[PDB]
Amino acid sequence: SNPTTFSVEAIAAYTPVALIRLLNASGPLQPGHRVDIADARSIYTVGAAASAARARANHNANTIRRTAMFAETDPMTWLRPTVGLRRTFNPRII
Amino acid sequence: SNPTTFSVEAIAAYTPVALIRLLNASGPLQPGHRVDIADARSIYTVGAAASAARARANHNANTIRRTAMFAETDPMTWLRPTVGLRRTFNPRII
Amino acid sequence: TLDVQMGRFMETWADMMPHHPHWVNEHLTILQFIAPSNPRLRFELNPAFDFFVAPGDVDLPGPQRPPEAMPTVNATLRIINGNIPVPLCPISFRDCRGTQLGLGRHTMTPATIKAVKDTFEDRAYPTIFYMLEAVIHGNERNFCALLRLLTQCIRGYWEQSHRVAFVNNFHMLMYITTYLGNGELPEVCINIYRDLLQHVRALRQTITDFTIQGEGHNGETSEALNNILTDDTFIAPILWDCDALIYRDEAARDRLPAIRVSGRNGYQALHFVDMAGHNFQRRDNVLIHGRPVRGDTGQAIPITPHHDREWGILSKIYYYIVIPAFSRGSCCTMGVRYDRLYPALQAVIVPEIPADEEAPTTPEDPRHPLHAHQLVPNSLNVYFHNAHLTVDGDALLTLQELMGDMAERTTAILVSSAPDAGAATATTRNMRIYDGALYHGLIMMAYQAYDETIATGTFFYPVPVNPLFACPEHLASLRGMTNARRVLAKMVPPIPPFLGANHHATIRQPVAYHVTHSKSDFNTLTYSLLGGYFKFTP
Amino acid sequence: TLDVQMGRFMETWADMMPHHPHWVNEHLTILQFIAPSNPRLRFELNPAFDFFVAPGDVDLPGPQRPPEAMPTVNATLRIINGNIPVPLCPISFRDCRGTQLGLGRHTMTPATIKAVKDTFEDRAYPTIFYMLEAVIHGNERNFCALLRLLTQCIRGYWEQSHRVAFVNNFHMLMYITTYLGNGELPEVCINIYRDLLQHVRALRQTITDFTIQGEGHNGETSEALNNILTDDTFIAPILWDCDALIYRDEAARDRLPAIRVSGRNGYQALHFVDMAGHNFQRRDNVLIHGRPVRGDTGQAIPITPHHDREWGILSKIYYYIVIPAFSRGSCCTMGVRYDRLYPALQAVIVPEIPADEEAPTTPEDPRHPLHAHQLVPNSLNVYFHNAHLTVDGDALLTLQELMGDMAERTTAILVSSAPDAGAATATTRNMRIYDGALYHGLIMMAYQAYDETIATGTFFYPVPVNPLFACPEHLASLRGMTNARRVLAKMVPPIPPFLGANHHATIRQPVAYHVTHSKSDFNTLTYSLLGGYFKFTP
Amino acid sequence: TQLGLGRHTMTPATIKAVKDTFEDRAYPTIFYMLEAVIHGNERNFCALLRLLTQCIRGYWEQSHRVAFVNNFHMLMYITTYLGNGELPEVCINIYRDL
Amino acid sequence: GLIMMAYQAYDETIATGTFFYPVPVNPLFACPEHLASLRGMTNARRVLA
Amino acid sequence: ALQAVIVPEIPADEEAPTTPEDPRHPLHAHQLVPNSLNVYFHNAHLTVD
Amino acid sequence: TQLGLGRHTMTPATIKAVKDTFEDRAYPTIFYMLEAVIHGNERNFCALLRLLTQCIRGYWEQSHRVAFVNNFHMLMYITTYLGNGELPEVCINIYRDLLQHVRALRQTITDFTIQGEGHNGETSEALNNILTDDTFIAPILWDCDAL
Amino acid sequence: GDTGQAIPITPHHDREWGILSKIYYYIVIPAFSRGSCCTMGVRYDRLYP
Repeated sequence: SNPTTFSVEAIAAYTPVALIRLLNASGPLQPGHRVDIADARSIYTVGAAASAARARANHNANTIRRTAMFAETDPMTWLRPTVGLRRTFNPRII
Repeated sequence: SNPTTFSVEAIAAYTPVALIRLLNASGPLQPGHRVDIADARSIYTVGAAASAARARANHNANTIRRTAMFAETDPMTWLRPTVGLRRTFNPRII
Repeated sequence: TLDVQMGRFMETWADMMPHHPHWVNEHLTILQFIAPSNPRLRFELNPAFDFFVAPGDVDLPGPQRPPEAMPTVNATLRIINGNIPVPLCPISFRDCRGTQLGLGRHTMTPATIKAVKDTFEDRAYPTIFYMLEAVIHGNERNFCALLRLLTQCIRGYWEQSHRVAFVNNFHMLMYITTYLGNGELPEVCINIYRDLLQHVRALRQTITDFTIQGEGHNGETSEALNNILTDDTFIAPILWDCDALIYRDEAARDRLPAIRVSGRNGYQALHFVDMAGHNFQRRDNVLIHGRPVRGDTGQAIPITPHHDREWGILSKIYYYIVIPAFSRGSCCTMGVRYDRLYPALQAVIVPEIPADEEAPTTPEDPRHPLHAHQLVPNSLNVYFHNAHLTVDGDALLTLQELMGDMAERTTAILVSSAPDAGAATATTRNMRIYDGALYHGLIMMAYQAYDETIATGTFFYPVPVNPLFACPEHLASLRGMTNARRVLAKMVPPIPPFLGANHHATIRQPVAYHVTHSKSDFNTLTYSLLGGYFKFTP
Repeated sequence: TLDVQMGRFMETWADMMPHHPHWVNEHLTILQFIAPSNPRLRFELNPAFDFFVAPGDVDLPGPQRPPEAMPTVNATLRIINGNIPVPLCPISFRDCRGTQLGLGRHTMTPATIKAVKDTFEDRAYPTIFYMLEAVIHGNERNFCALLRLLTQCIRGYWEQSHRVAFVNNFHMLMYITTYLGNGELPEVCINIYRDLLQHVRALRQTITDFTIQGEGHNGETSEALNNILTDDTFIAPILWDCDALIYRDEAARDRLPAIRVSGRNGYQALHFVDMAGHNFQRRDNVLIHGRPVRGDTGQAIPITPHHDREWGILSKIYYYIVIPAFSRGSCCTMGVRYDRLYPALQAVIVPEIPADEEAPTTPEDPRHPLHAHQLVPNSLNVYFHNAHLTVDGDALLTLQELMGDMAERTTAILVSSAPDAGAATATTRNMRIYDGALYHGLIMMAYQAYDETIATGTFFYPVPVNPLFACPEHLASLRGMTNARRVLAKMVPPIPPFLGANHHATIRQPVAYHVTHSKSDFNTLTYSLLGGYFKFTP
Repeated sequence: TQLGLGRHTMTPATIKAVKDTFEDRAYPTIFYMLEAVIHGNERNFCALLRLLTQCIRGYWEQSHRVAFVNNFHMLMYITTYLGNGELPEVCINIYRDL
Repeated sequence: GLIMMAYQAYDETIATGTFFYPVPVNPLFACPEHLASLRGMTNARRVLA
Repeated sequence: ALQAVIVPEIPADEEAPTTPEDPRHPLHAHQLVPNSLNVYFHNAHLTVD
Repeated sequence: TQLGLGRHTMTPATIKAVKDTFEDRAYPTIFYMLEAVIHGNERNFCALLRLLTQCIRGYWEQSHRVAFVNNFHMLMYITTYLGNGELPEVCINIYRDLLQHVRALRQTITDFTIQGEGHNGETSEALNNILTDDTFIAPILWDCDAL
Repeated sequence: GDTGQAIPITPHHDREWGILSKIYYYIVIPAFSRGSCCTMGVRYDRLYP
């Protein structure tokens, strides 16, 4: 986080990008300054992906871990194959 | 239960199998180790179903025992005909 | 056994066949078997004799590795009509027997063949009342005493989409509409088994009216000589409740024998193999029976049919009667397998509740049972937790009224059937009729195809013979390889050795593929079928 | 690279000739076959040898820029004869082959098809979901993780009057048709979906009853004998799930070079954008293949058929079957470039779904995400409600437990399809018959551009492409110029010519005029599309 | 057909319900038991109005089939006593029609 | 006496013939199907009935 | 078999139960004893008082 | 009748309702005033969507009459935005069948022309028909684009 | 854009505006009104206040 220090766009920008409630992209820009630009877009990528991948943390206090999605081995399968969920149940752990 | 000691599958395994909540079959396996296997499976069959019958004792506090079920002797049948309780009632004894 | 010589089965059906099809001819209009100069006709012959294929009669049933030299000329038997050879006529005549056989056995309208368009055409089917159907399958049993699980199957479950279960099998409803006709159910699920009830009991009015009381012949139930619906030589794949194979073995007076069980043998009519038999890899064929009433329980009692001599054969004619042609034929079959369905549903899913808080109704909560920390992979939580069919507390837990009745299935017997009094002029002693039967399966055909549950598999396998119930898109479920059973099996699918041949008697490819080119009707198509089996006797 | 594609491909289509003369007529009645104002006959006398002008056999294919025209002499086989060449015709005799070729199994009525008349005519298309089905690229092992957002969407987008959902183009109905034909609604949408595949599924029943199969010595494609519907490898207008690389180099023993994909050697099998991704600002390539849930690591996991040879002829079997003519032609298709869903779709502001309880439906008052306490413009939310509805907690905070198919744009593999084999002729050899494909874009009927809710210059672009649709209304693309292209040639609109030239990419224009001229029976123009262009090839 | 030219005819609703119930095998043996034990006595029948009303009102608006149509001295009693409104509108109409 | 509208053979809350037995007197009221309620009915007698 | 009725003993100053879900109803789960009239009426589900 | 042997026809519901509106004499003047003030300016229309929604819903679900059908820029912006779900069943579907009939008529103009004869910067359409002739202008103008 | 002063006027909608508007006003309106509808100009000075 510090120091990069804060994406102002600009073309620094920084890889994550660890915010929520970004009234920031716009916001003003205003506009992008005098730099070459191209990526940018991808350094924006791997970081905006972290920007909620990390921002989950919570909402696992309601989940509901995954399932095998589907089944095949499934290291036993000799008395016990599976199927992975489709769970219309309305998941909140309450 | 002890000592055999606990089904890890493995191919011991043990006939009952006196559990509830086998979050165990998997769980991990992961997978079965180097033994012959074939039954194996039987041991899980008999004793898991035992793990069911003995897992009950209870739920009989709200049944509603079994019934005469039909028309048939019923060693008297000579001063009243026989009829069977098909159990549409919600058997709860509330 | 049935896993190996098996499906690697086509391979050694290539010591064998890509030369395509000769009397294969079964599809057009009146002419490529009535014009002038052809290789394959010197065969399909006589009103005696009924010639067909085989080697220089290397003898016939038995072993595995045969020769090739030198032989003879012919005959061999068969017992219907519905089927005079291949094009004398291109619409009128049978779904004809659908505009001259039924008049005022009358005509139709919106609500019951309502009960017709959305239970046999399109694309929407199941998997765990699959389980519950083998919580279902056929003889008496003590499940004759309780109500509430499918009670609430209803309570959420007609409200789904005009297309639900169970209309091909042959045990889903008997002793229930024997006992109670007054207090459980409404009037557009309440009026479609009664009013279509007594005109196939007015079909009781339509296969013992138009013949005959005054003169009968030769002692087989009745007037048996019969023909093709009513006497004492039709028992069958009939593999549901109890009367008919020893219908082959406790009615009296004709001829001299043999059979097979594709197995071994000795017959006693004993019973009760006991607790020491859950029985999942080994070697025997003796017949289970399991609890008797006016019989009597335990080990012993005598073995006659469960019940009488009008219903179970009821099974067996209209058996030779109206489902596929219902179904778009949309469907098809295989076999199945028995250690996963055998158990993760007979205990561990009831533990400790804080129970007993008042009456249960309507679906959104942290209570009623299908939820979010008692399923993650590896056992028993998405076909009774996929599809919200949702249920109640007493039917699927407890442990001393569904443990009881399980498993010892399908070893089985290979026929020499004898149609009625119509082989006495010197044709057929060892000219036996095998004609072929079942002995312990399940009930599926469903194109849960594009369907991302059954991931091209694991559990269940194929077992493939009789000659109506088969199915077109196959080559998707039995395997080992890349592109096999179809590009040598595209028009009447790939054939076997051994249960009695789709050949050796009266059966070819018969309601599918000749009006698989003229499907007159819902219905006129349905007045000749309750007429569909003629012939030429005294 | 794709845009000033615009700039150097039409502005050498810069200055117009003085009469466009002899192939693109389209609108009059009959015996103008018979006194020429107008050309169509000295490039018209018989098709089968019919012999264009023809510059330098052109050493087809190379780069782009122009000389002036020398041909040879001639060969290439319009195996066609049945809208036969032409100009004398009317609409009784082949919406005809659809009303005497077809007699009786399942046909239509009041609710749901001229239904099909009061949903398929609006011009203002929606915005999230038809882009939900590019967050992903088409699922057997990605679609199993989701149920709540998309489909609960049109729960709410139900509740006002009769405006049903999820049908026309294939993307909403058969894998995950093969178990959601549901129930917690009220009433008329799916169940009759399921009435939307078994009618035509009478396909499945109406091009495997005419043929001669097993026709093989060396064992041919009869799956190139009697209905090129049925074989594999054609791949109808617009491009879908994975088997390409292995139906044209693992089918049989006579196949020989010509193929492309943009660039250099073939394609070489490195591996698949998963956790090792920056390939979004750079130049042309990667070819991703698959990475199952039942998978583990290795280097190349191996050759055999994916899914294989059924799902190939029926789904891509509405490409011939359903839409632009009771339509009168609205569905309009384009490929993409992949950025306003693959680099930009944010904003992160709500509180949690509140702490530790339930989730019912009804819509009222202020605290929320789909509430403007999270909706001014920037997220997905005020964005989202132009219409009348609600949202939830695990199905939109979504973008962080499924998304990650970011991407670049819209690929492909160019190549030259191969000889007709024994009917015969070959020795004039070098001029082979290519045929195309393309695999990440869209289609669209009619919408709103004189203009007040949606953008330009981020995520859309014209295409006029794959011939059987007729689209009069995309008047809105790309500015700074004259008055040139809407009131000088309403004769000739745009295409280009190579992923195919619908010369070389020859699909039809049938539905075009007569979908700007054809109406008596709401289903008979379909009758003009299943007996219009089959093979009589040899 | 000639005899019944202008005479009274049965409306199709009663024909359908009657056909179902004679056709029926729902007919609970409790109904046969009651019919046998009552044995067509006015004093016996007129004692059991409440139970019979519950019986018929039940069996009808839950299967739309007419009960007790077997014995003649059952529909006379029903039409004479349970005709003023104890039964629903449709049932007494069917009985009156017979 | 009594008249049964239709006969079900397979009903087991009442053993067959517990309460009612067939006594048909008319050609109109003949019941080749109801005779299963008779105690001790064999194959020949019903099928000849 | 017609003499076995299992009507309960309602307390005085109490309303007669109507729905069969309460234990005081004669058709309720609790008061269905085998081989009675109540098993007949529930084996025909006639909601009676 | 020969021209529209099978072109899109208007379902009887939309015909009845549109006719009933056109023959209504108690048509509220509020609609006229709003159509005058908006004067078919798109930025003006998209600002009043809530009020226009409420007004049309109120006017229809009391007398089954479609409103704002007089102006081509007014049934149109409605049948583009207040056609999304602000309004119930018959309201918009009426607007929509109307406009479908309009486009079927346009396709009908495209019927009987011979594309082919564009002389002196004039389309074959405008040389054939008049409704597709650009020189001829609508009876009332809201914007200067037509000129 | 910027409204501005030097920026010249551009059509709000493309040419199909003219065709559709003309077809509507000259066919659909007269077909329904049947010569009862009348065209008028407004009094903005008396409306806006």
